[PDB]
Amino acid sequence: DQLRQEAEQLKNQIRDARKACADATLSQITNNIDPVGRIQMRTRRTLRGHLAKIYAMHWGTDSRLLVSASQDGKLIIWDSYTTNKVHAIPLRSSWVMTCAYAPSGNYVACGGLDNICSIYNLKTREGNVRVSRELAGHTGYLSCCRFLDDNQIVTSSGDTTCALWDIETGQQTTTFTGHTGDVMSLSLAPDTRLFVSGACDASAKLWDVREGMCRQTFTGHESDINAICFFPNGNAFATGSDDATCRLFDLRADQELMTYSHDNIICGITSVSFSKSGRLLLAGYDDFNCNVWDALKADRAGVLAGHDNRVSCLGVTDDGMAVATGSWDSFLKIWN
Amino acid sequence: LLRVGCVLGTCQVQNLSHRLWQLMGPAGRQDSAPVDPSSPHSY
Amino acid sequence: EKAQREANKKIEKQLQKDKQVYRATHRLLLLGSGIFETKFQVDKVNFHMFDVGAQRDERRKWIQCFNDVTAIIFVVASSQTNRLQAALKLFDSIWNNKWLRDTSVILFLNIEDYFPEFARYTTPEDATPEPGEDPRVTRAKYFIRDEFLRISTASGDGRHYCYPHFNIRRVFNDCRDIIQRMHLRQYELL
Amino acid sequence: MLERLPLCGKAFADMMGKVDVWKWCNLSEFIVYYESFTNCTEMEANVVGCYWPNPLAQGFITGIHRQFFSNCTVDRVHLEDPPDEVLIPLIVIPVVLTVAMAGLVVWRSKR
Amino acid sequence: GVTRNKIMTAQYECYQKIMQYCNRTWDGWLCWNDVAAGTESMQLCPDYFQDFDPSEKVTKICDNWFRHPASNRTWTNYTQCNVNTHEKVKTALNLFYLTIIGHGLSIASLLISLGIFFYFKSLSCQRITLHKNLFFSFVCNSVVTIIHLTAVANNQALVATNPVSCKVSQFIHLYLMGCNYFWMLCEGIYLHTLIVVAVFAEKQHLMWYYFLGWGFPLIPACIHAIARSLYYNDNCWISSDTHLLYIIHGPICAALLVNLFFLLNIVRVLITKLKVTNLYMKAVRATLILVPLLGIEFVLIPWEEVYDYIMHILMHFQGLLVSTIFCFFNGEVQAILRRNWNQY
Amino acid sequence: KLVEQLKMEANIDRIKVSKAAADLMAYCEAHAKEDPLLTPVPASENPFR
Amino acid sequence: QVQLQESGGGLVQPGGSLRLSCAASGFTFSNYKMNWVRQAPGKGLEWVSDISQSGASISYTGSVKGRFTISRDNAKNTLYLQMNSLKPEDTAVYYCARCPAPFTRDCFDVTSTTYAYRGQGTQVTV
Repeated sequence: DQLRQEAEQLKNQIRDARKACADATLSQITNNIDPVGRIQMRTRRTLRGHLAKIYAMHWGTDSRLLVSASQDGKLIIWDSYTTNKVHAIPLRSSWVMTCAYAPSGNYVACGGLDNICSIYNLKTREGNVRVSRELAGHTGYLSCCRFLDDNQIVTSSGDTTCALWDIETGQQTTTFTGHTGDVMSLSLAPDTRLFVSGACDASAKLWDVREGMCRQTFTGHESDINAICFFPNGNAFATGSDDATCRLFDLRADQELMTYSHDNIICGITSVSFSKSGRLLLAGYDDFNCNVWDALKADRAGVLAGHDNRVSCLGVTDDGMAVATGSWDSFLKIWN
Repeated sequence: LLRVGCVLGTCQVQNLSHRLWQLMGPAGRQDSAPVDPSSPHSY
Repeated sequence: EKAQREANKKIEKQLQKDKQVYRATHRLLLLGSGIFETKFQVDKVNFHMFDVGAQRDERRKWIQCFNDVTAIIFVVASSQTNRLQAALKLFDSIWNNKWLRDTSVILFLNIEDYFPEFARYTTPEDATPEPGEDPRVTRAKYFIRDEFLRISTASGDGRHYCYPHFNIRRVFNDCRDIIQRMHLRQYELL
Repeated sequence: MLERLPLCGKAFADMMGKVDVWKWCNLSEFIVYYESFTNCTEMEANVVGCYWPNPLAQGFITGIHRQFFSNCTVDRVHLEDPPDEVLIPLIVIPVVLTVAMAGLVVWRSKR
Repeated sequence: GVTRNKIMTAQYECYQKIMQYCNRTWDGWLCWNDVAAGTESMQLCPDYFQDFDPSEKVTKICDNWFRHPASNRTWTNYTQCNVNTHEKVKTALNLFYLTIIGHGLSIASLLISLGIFFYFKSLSCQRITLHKNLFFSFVCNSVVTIIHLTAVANNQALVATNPVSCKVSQFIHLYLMGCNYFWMLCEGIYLHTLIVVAVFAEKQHLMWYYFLGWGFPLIPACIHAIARSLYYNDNCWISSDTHLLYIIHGPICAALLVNLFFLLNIVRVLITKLKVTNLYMKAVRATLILVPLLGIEFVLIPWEEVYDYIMHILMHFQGLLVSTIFCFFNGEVQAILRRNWNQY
Repeated sequence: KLVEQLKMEANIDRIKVSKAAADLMAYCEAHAKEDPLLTPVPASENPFR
Repeated sequence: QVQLQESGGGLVQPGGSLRLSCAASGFTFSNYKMNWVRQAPGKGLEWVSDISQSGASISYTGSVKGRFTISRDNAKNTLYLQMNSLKPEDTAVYYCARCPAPFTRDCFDVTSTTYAYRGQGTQVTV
């Protein structure tokens, strides 16, 4: 008859279970550590060449080659050390919203308003970047994609689902359902066996790639979650929402830990990324600014104010040497 | 057919330079020793 | 470092050749598999119109991609779940969005039980009746037109404009007007 | 009444035999003795009421110049305007080329 | 001295060319020719003394040669040469200082604007490219104008050697002046092709603009140089009474005419665009914004000392005006440096 | 079923916030020196200037 | 956790009068815009009324303006809809909608399907 009341009492069960295991907030314990101080990061490189606004970027495993996807219909592979363009990939669909650099460096992926994650080969036998595969099957715009390996890749789309793809066959191996809003971003765990997703329902879900079930669901945000990033230890993650607030969740705790917010910030968060150690929490904002947050004290540690438009994407290298920030001004800035 | 000198507003530097050259020309010149304007003994 | 510089020079010359034809192209968004493309040419001016296909009804996220387009063609079925109020709410949300406050909107408009302000409404002097038009139908047409223009005018923040019309040359002239206004604004004249 | 002129005229002529005979025309050297000759030609005056412009003296001093400084170059500086047929073309052609280049840029604008 | 040296050379050439009713005379200063009966003769005032003004002119009266009473012989009216020379030197020095100060402040503002534009690089576009071109041409023209006004015609001992260096300086000065006003014309042309015409931004080749701004002003400069070397080869070409200057100022006024035509058309388009909805105030606002960019203030006063007063003021403050209007009070640059100065 | 999702979620062995906070603090304090963003890198190991 | 659970609603006489209460929790009620949406049987979602954060800017749909009254009490985080002079066409499931963008004038996707930040609705039969 009415199974919604059972769902509400199960919600009460879950909520009082989380409240029973809440002794002290992360702020109440992180006091013996010294403050991180004023983080003064300066612009080192300004990669020019993109024509339209840049929507996404992804560092390579070498921390030198980075791919950038701008809505002008181009995927430019930059050499951050020399500012040289290694590859310029013209796309069939100019409305790209995400891009992924494979950990092997042999392939690259991108997607957007077209419900297709196109895989481009970079190690051909003749010297030309060609389309190796075009993964189709989604019913919404491609918001984020991340390579599992040279043959597997996970995708998130606006159809409130996520999918695990087999590149060689072009088939969906696993489909992840459960979200009620447009999935905006995903973050692979360091083991690539789990991944979190951020949708437009102020919710975050922890997925199992081999099992295909929703393990945990995290609430606490008030608006659409626009960005998600795993902690370097794989036992926590941060989320960026439209409510002008970043929040840090823990997996084994199943509860929100920290709330990063200030009174003067009334603009939503677009991108989020941790440092190599997770001490600093880099987050891009709707205003033409990037705020550095102390993950253990929730105090703003520094500001990056080089971009002239909204920071659309944020990326930290694997070795934590530099930070790349893409904005709608068709420019990429490498900070250090 | 036209007026004397450069009448346009863009050649104000030319007229000013020529004026400075005419007034402050060769240095070391003498001055008026006798009474010039109202005297009958003015050449 | 030598092959890097040569490949960089090649890529940059290709990017310039692409930039010319990119900035020499008009981009348009049509509202009303994931995306359909339509390219046409008017007076040798390149147009690139995009139609939304196979997308969910929640547009507050993917509509942000069209902030740099020349104009958003908003088609309304002006000819019952009160479709016109829903179209009005959609145009209102588009007009006050912080990312589309500079993007112009080309409004294409293809009894007083849902708008009681229709009885006391008066046909303004700006309303020119088309030839072969009855007073009541023209009054209703301009009534929906001014219902849209009141939302269009109740916002001082933004560079955008609204071009309502009751078909390719109309879009061409509106895009040319938008380009002229943007050039005048870049010179701080308008 | 004014036979005073040869007194210093041929003394000028005698002292003129110092400098080179062909440098008598050279305006750099002999002008010193020329100014001395002017001092002569107006210092013997001022006894009866003579003035500085002496019409009765121009002929004789021109003759004293004729005695020594004949067959000479004039060394004239001339500032001349065009004959009124070369002036206006050199003024018009730049204007026509300016408007033509402006029109050519406006033409290339739409191309 | 050099005064009676000039007088001696004048005596020499006068008795050189004359020896070849009122008759020919020599009043001790100037050589005069024979004039008709009842005719007043004239002679332009010389440069003998530091008290006489050479620009003036002296006269003589015929009738005998107008024997002055109480003198009982010939006399000449040298009054018009030294009555108002002190005031002339006063206004000359004041105008010189005006030009130097104005052009120096113009260089300062234009260099600041150029540094901002070339370092920020976020405003890089064809509009800003032509802006930097116009600013650099302004800088070059004004710098050469200062160096030509101070060294030449003010310290004559430098140009006393009668060299070719002063003539090539005249050539280069006229060339960069033509470049300044032709870059104003190019700014007007680009503004017309963008506002009036439907040309896209970041689409034109801009090579024709470089041509018309730099290479074309050489043609009238070389024409004037050849014409002066052939007919009016005076001392260092510093004279301004010869009509050979219109070879340079001619195309400048034509460029300003075309720029004013573009101003009219673009103000027309702006009024047509703003009439949809007061109009007078913002119309004259846009007009006054575009006036210093197009050099309109030179031809709107076509052709008595207050007029050259204002003429020099505007001609030497135009650089400052364009620099403070298009770079300092510009909303984009304002917001950008306001956002960036929180760093340093 | 949305109810079955809540049943699958309400049957997990949670830990309390104190231990998770200690975990995050220990991971941040045991990897701070190997993070060249908390410390300014001199101009001998930074491949960006 | 946004719940937005609504109270009130029921079978009423034609031309009667009731009021619906929208209990808000899990978000700052003073920072978000509120909306009223209904879904009649056999029809789609329809926007009824809304109110700004301050409570001054007020807009109804034409079929209910002058009849219904939108109001909010930011102290108790509740939204009111004083229903007056009801008609059988008002029979619908009235949902309390809250678009997710705070401090914004644009208010998106409140009348959308599969849309979160909306209550389960209360049946108002009339």
